[PDB]
Formats: sequence, C-alpha cells, structure tokens
Amino acid sequence: MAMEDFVRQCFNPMIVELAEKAMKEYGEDPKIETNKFAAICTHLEVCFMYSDFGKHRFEIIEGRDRIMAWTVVNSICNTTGVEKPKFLPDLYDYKENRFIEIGVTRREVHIYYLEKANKIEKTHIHIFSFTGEEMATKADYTLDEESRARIKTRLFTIRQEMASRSLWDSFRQSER
Ligand SMILES: Cc1occ(O)c(=O)c1C(=O)O
Ligand SMILES: [Mn+2]
Ligand SMILES: [Mn+2]
Repeated sequence: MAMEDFVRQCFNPMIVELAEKAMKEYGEDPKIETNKFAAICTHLEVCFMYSDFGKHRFEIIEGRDRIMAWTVVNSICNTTGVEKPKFLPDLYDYKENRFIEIGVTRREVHIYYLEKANKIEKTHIHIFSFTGEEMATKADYTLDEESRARIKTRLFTIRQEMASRSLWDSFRQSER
C-alpha cells in the first residue's frame, strides 16, 4: 500500500499508466505485486531517460504494445540489414546501428549483466544499479558522462525515497 502510494507519487503518470496496463494485461495486480510495479516503472523511466538524452539518436521499443514494438524492430531491420533479435530489446541506437537492452538491478551489476547476456546475440547490453554502478558491453557506455550521471542520480534518488518510507529493504531483496 505504501509501496503503491510511492509509485503513484514519484513516477510521472504516463509511466505509471504504461506499467499498470502491462501488468493487468498479464493478470498481475499492481496493488499486490507492488515491488514488481515499482521495478517496471523504474526500468521504463530509465528507458525513456536514455532515449531522451540523444538528432533522434534512439528509437524507443520498450513501452509500446508488442504489435508496434515488432513493427518498429521489423522496420529497422529491413532498412539497415541488422539481424532481427528473438526478444524485444529496449532501444535502437541509429548512431552505433545496434539494439540496446537496458537492465536495472538491485544486485551486483556483473551478476545481472551475465544473466542478461546469457538470456540473449549482437544486442548491446547496458546495466544500471541503484548504487551508481553500471556495466555495458565492451565497456562501451553509449551515452555521454552527463546523461549517464543523470540516470544514476535518478536511480539513487528512487532508492533513497524508498528508504525514507521503509520500502527499500523489501524492494532490494525482491526480483522485478
Ligand atoms: C521483460 C523485461 O524484463 C526486464 C527488462 O529489463 C526488459 O527489458 C524486459 C523487456 O521488456 O523485454
Ligand atoms: Mn524491454
Ligand atoms: Mn530492459
């Protein structure tokens, strides 16, 4: 309940609506799976932030319905030649001409990185934590230092807000 209020109070309403929709399409109640709700919001926000700090360098795939995501991915592949992924990535980088998978973890960045790399094949991976750590494919961080730094500050602030409201301990030990 406190976690549900936190989410509504600290994410802009478009992120909340997107996260909510996603969950109840797949039979998940955001009032029950409150840690999941908050993680979905958090990840979505990072994806939007990462896109925004780009002229139009990044195409946003996360946050669309699957029809549109797959329409976007299909369209990108036919006009670039880049191999088509098996899972929907998060962004396309039109400068580096590669898909990006964004991860946001409350565990060690190397652990989650492995877990994503294993789950994927030419998709660039960029992991962020709530501690100001990141790990990215070939240590290529894609973004400039200021953009990365704004993302990390936002993540650390979510963490501390949660901790203000005694939600961090639950959120940290849970898993999306
Ligand atoms: C489903 C899912 O879970 C965690 C992520 O970081 C994702 O990007 C993702 C997805 O939409 O593919
Ligand atoms: Mn995604
Ligand atoms: Mn992701």
